[PDB]
Amino acid sequence: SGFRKMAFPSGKVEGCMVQVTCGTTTLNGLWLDDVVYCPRHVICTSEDMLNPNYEDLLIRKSNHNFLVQAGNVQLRVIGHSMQNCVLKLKVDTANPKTPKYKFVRIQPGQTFSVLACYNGSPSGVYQCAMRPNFTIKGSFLNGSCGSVGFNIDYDCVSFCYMHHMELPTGVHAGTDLEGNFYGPFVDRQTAQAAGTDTTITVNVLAWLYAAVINGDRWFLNRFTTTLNDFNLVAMKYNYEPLTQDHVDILGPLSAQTGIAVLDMCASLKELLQNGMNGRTILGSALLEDEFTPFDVVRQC
Amino acid sequence: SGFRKMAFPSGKVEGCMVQVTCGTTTLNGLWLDDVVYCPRHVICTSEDMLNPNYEDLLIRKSNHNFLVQAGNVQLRVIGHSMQNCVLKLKVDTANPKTPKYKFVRIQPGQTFSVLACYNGSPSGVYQCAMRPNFTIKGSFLNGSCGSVGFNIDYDCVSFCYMHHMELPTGVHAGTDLEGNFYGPFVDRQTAQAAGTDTTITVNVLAWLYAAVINGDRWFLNRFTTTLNDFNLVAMKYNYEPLTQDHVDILGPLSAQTGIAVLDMCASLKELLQNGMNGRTILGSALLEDEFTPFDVVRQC
Repeated sequence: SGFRKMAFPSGKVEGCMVQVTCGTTTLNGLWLDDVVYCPRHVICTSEDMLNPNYEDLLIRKSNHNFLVQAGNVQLRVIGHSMQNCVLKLKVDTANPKTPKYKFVRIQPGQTFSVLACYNGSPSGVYQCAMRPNFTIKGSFLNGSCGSVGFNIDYDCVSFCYMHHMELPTGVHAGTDLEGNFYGPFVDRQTAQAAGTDTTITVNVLAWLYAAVINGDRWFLNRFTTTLNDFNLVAMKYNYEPLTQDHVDILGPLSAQTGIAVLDMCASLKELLQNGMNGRTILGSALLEDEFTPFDVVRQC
Repeated sequence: SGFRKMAFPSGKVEGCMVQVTCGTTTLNGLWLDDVVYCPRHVICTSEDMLNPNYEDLLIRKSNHNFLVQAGNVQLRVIGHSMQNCVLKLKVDTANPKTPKYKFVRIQPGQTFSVLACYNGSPSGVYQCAMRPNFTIKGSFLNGSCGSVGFNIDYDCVSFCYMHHMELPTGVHAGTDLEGNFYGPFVDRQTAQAAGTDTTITVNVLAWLYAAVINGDRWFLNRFTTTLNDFNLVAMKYNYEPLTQDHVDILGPLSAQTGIAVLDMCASLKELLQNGMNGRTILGSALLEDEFTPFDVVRQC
């Protein structure tokens, strides 16, 4: 029983975090085999950030301009290259703690664990969802750049996010581990801002299933609705549209609770139209959208 | 920016989790130096759980009745003893991954990280608070017994909780690492239930400071209140009483935001009396009480 935002155990990732310094800038890097991955903006000065030409900035650097430290051990940089918005620093030592890993790119609506780091040192771990607008609502302070997001399945770490910057609303933007940004964001100084967002409908339904599994049933009803009628209500309340694949993905939770997906959609329609009338669901007074169907099955 | 329930990095604890089996019961143990700590109810059969005499049950056991596995390595049990509600299994191998550690007992209102485990295998990590009624609102399924709660300070792991059981409301009860239960709970079958709970007032104030630090200011006012007048309102809304020590503990956050503690207490009084009127604080429509002043300073 119970339901918490739960992150994956972070040990496998902790053993990969290092500190990268170039000039007066220190941030975090990810050390896998003999490569250290970090944000390329580590090579920029404050002035460089307006209209930086990273190709020119990187040609003016050499291996000795990058200081890499794993704990108290200095790692010798023997090569450097740029891959999209990430820097790849070849080092003379393969990380003996390298887990089985993969570089995956996630979709909006999916969740992952973040290991917030500062100066190569892990500070905390929490769960995040990639929002529909490609931003994440993380918790990051100055020096968190290079922190990574990941999922773990059968001891294999699937890295999906590297932290690059904070946008004006306090939300966060970053790339995949191949250095490709999530969303229409750039690693240069602009007035870039998060675009309009929407609520992840399939995740809200998954969370209602988790609530029913944990004994919250006040929002249930005998009514059902059609997918088309539910989608008209979703559109009115800025909720993502629900597809048949979403309905199929919710099958296992529907079967376990005996509540048809379209029956739960009728409950969600009522909650959007009437509110909770002072009641709560899994300790929340708002509809939660940062738990995927997999997150609910994993914990419930 | 941002504010999340954030757990400590769990690697140091992951390296201590083992699987303990006795009879047909498997649960988790904590392996530190050459001792494995686990719930003593591992030695009970279902029938044993009504009126168990643990002293008699443990005399009828021998070292070979305990199977301990660290990953795929079997650890030989060479001694066994009872300490309050925990069992201490002496093993022939000191854990080479033992961190610097301490056994601390926490107070109600304090927070800690939980590493949920199943069959000796870490599944996830999340933050919990010890409630005023000595229960925790965790996320634990069958097999989670022996999972531990902890805090980390400068590489030293302060273990404060071992999981023993789920109460009828879905909340959780356990002991400190010396085997002493938190609250009026026992490791035997009874109709024991969580007692009445209260809201942790000092934590709510800390969270309002975190909200102000992150740009939420709609609930602020020019009014102030006295500690005595605030305490009469706290008592009416089932909030713990606020003491001068609490006010002193909130000093740093008060100084950083320039909002006097009693000025923030006037904001909390208004929120309790009027509600939020459809607004939210740090993404919540409820007053959060599971972040301590230290949690806010750590992340903000």
